Amino acid sequence: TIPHLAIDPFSLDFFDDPYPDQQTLRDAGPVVYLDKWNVYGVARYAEVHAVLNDPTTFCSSRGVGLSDFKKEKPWRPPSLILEADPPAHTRPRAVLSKVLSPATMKTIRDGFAAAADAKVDELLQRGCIDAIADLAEAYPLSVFPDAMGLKQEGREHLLPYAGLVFNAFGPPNELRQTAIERSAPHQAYVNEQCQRPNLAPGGFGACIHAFTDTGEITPDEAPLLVRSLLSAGLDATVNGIGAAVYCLARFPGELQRLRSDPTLARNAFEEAVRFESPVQTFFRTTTREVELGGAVIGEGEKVLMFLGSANRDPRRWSDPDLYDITRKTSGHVGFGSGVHMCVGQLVARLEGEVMLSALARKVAAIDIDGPVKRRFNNTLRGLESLPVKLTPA
Ligand code: HEM
Ligand SMILES: C=Cc1ccc(C(=O)O)cc1
Ligand SMILES: [Cl-]
Repeated sequence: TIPHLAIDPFSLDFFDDPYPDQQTLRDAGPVVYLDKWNVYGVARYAEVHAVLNDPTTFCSSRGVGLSDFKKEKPWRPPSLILEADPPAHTRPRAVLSKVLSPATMKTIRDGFAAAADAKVDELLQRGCIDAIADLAEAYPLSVFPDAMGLKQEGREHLLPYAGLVFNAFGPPNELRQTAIERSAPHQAYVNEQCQRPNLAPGGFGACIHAFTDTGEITPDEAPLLVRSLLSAGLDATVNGIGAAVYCLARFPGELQRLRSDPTLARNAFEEAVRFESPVQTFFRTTTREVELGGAVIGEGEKVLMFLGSANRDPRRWSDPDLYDITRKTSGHVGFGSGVHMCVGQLVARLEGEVMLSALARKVAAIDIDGPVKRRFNNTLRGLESLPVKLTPA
């Protein structure tokens, strides 16, 4: 028997403090039913990991949001990677893997790190800053659009579009419908920048379009793959870096450990991704009747995976609610897991690592010195405003 809960995981009260409700979801049973939206829910690490690693049964091509693409028209053309199952997912996935490859990271790392150091220096000259707008947003905005090969004009559309995308995975609540109402200009800009002539030589987009002659993708698939990078490539890392700075501000002992050994930067970022889980949730749809956690789930059912809860499951993690920069983080699902596991994770980890290295070498203290404001999104967890004072080393 599967327990029925009335918790709305997409309510503003849930977003404000999801951890008690995530414990209630976990402790109710391995599989729950959320009556509010008529979906199954999995909040423990084990069931989330199992669902993510069974794309045949728990598919993505009927949408990874609440909407079932077999029942409703998608709000935009389906992503050729995120909203695709194998085998159609495989070759676009490969192209994106080679575009955001170790070699590409080697080409861009010196500039990403230089830009992170310069940003921390500028903020240190300012002293009191907003760690969201002036850091978590400003740094990825300073490196990622250029690495894409985007022109300067119209970049102010990138964060709104992203927010829209992440709101659109949610249920048809006020956040989602409001997002879609305001979507037209951001959609117009983003779809336009996806065309080959609009992507500067040597950038991620130009490389995607250059990969259109190997038999893995065709030229008509390249704009949508550039669209994938313009959908996920900025906002997720904004909330990851914001998560990390929020953690270092809340856990000064961990900031002191990070200063003492800056080579912990990468893991300090990885732990942040586990601790806050900026991408909180994703859906799957059952392609057949399946037994999961002793519960029978019929065909065509939406299954809501709580990635943040899975990353705080005490069945899997010791002291899951502590931020520990030397934690063995391998296995967390903040980047997903399986065939869809974040293809841009090397970029995200590069940005987070070099930013946290900059803070580790340059900043003595991070003190919250203003009202903290949360940003509400159906899929992303993160702050709207994080006022901090940076004491230089
Ligand atoms: C802290 C930063 C990030 C987090 C937490 C994050 C999270 C995730 C998660 C959980 C998934 C799995 C989706 C699923 O299983 O349905 C995913 C997939 C994906 N992410 Fe990331 N992401 C981040 C950064 C990035 C970046 C920087 C890029 C591109 C430059 C990117 C592009 C993508 C794409 C294209 C997919 C689809 C992968 C696939 O379906 O095979 N993401 N991301
Ligand atoms: C992880 C978020 C995400 C959003 C959009 C896409 C896409 O548009 O393919 C991929 C990942
Ligand atoms: Cl679009």
